[PDB]
Amino acid sequence: SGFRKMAFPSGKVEGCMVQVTCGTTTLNGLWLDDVVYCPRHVICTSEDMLNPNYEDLLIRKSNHNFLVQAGNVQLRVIGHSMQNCVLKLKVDTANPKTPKYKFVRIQPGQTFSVLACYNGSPSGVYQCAMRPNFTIKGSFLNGSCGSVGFNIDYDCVSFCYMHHMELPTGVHAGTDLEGNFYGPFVDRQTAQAAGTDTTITVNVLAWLYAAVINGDRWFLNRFTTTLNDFNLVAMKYNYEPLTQDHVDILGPLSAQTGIAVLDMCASLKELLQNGMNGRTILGSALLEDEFTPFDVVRQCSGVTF
Amino acid sequence: SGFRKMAFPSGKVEGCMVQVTCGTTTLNGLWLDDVVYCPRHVICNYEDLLIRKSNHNFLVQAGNVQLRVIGHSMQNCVLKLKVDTANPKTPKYKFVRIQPGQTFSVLACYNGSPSGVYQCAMRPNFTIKGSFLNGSCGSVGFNIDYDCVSFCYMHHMELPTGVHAGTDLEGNFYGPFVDRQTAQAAGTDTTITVNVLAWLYAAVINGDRWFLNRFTTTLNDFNLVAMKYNYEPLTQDHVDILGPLSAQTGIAVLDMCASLKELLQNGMNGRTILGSALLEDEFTPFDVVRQCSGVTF
Ligand SMILES: O=C1N(c2cncc3ccccc23)CC[C@]12CCOc1ccc(Cl)cc12
Ligand SMILES: O=C1N(c2cncc3ccccc23)CC[C@]12CCOc1ccc(Cl)cc12
Ligand SMILES: [Cl-]
Repeated sequence: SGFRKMAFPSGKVEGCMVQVTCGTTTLNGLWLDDVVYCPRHVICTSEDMLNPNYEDLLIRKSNHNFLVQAGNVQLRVIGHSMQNCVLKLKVDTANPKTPKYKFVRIQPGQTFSVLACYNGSPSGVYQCAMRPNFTIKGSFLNGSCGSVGFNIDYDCVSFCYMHHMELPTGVHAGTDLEGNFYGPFVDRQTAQAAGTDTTITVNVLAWLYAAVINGDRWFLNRFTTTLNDFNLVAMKYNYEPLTQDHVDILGPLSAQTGIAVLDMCASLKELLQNGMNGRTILGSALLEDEFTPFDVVRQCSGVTF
Repeated sequence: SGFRKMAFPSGKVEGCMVQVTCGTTTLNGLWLDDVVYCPRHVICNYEDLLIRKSNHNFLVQAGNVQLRVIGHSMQNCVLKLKVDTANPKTPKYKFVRIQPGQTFSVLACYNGSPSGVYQCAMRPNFTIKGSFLNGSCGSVGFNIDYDCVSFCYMHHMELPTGVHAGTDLEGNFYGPFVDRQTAQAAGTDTTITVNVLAWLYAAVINGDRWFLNRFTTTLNDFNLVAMKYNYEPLTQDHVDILGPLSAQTGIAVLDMCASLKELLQNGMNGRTILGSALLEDEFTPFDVVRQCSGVTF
């Protein structure tokens, strides 16, 4: 019993964190095999950030301008290349702690663990979700750039995020490990803002199924809805549209609890209209959208209370 | 910017998790140096049950390797299995007993394999609101200070309300609990006042000030209000501990108490604080200072 925002154990990622220094800028890098991956803005000064020409800044650098530190050891850079918004530094030592890994690009609504780091040293781990507006509501201070997001289903680490910047509203933007940004963001200090955010409907439904599995049914009702009528109501509360894909994905949780997806959609509609009336669901007074259907299945018991 | 429920990096603890099997029971053990620590209920009058066991009855598995048990002894509600191999991954560590209100990271484990990490607090009723299934017994709670792991909790059981009970690493239970199947229940719980105040200071640091007001209160008047809303009493030590956050934000502790009193008597009125519609009590003053400064390990 219980339901917590749970992160993956971070040990496999901690053994990959390094500090990358170029001139006066210091940030974090990910050392996998003989390559260190880090945000390309490590080659920039504060002035450069308005309209940096990264190709022009990079051509002026040599291998020995990049200082890479792994623990108390200095790694030697023997090559460098840029791939989108990530810089790849070839080093002369393969990381003996390199886990089994993949680079995966995730979709909005997907969750992942973040290992927040400063000076190549991990400070904390937390769970978060890629918002529908492609930002993440993280906890990052200056010096956290290069900190990574990941999942560890089985013993393979799937790296999905690398931290690059903080937007004016306090939310965060970054790239996959191939350097492609999530959303319409650029690694430039130009006026950029997060788009209007929405609630991840499929995740709220998954969390309502987690509440039923753990023994709570106060929010259920005798009604059902069509998918179209549910979406017309959902859009009015800034909830993401629910697709047939989402309904299919919720199939296993529906079979475990005996509650049809469109019947759970009817409880959600009613919760949006009424609020909670002093009650909580899994210890929360708000509808939680940072647990996916897969996260609920992984954390919750297979036997409904 | 941002404020998340953050756990310590778990790597130093992951390298200590093992699977302990005795007969039909399988649970988790903590391998430090040449000793594996685990709940004594892995055997099932514990001295009578233990005397009937030999070293070879305990199967200990570290990854894909079988460790050989060469001795066994009981210390309170923890069983200590002497093994023939010292853990090469043993970090610098201490066994510490924490107080209610203190927070720690839990590395939830099943079959000696870590599955997740989360942050939690020792409630005033000595239970923890964890996330544990059958097979999680022996999972541990810890903090990290510099390079030293301070182990403070070992999981033993789930109470009927879905909350969890356990011991320190010397086998002493937190709370009036016993390791056996009998009628046991969590006592009435209270809110950790010093932690709610720390979280209100974290909200101010992150730019959330709607709840601030021009008023102040005495510690006595605040405690008369706090006792009415099932909040733990606030002591002069809590006021002293909140001193740094009070100096950083310019809001006196008793000035923040007047804000908390207004929130308790009137609610949030449709508003949130750090994305929450409830008053959060699982961040200590130290957790707020650490997360708003980026301390590393
Ligand atoms: O957002 C940025 N940084 C931060 C990153 N994450 C958290 C932070 C918290 C507090 C202050 C800064 C933070 C560091 C680099 C910067 C600042 C300058 O403007 C840009 C422009 C583009 C890019 Cl890719 C990065 C940046
Ligand atoms: O509470 C217990 N266990 C659990 C532990 N954490 C989570 C759980 C979730 C769901 C079911 C059980 C769970 C496992 C062993 C048990 C149940 C049997 O009787 C006892 C008696 C004493 C002791 Cl110390 C522990 C137990
Ligand atoms: Cl995805």
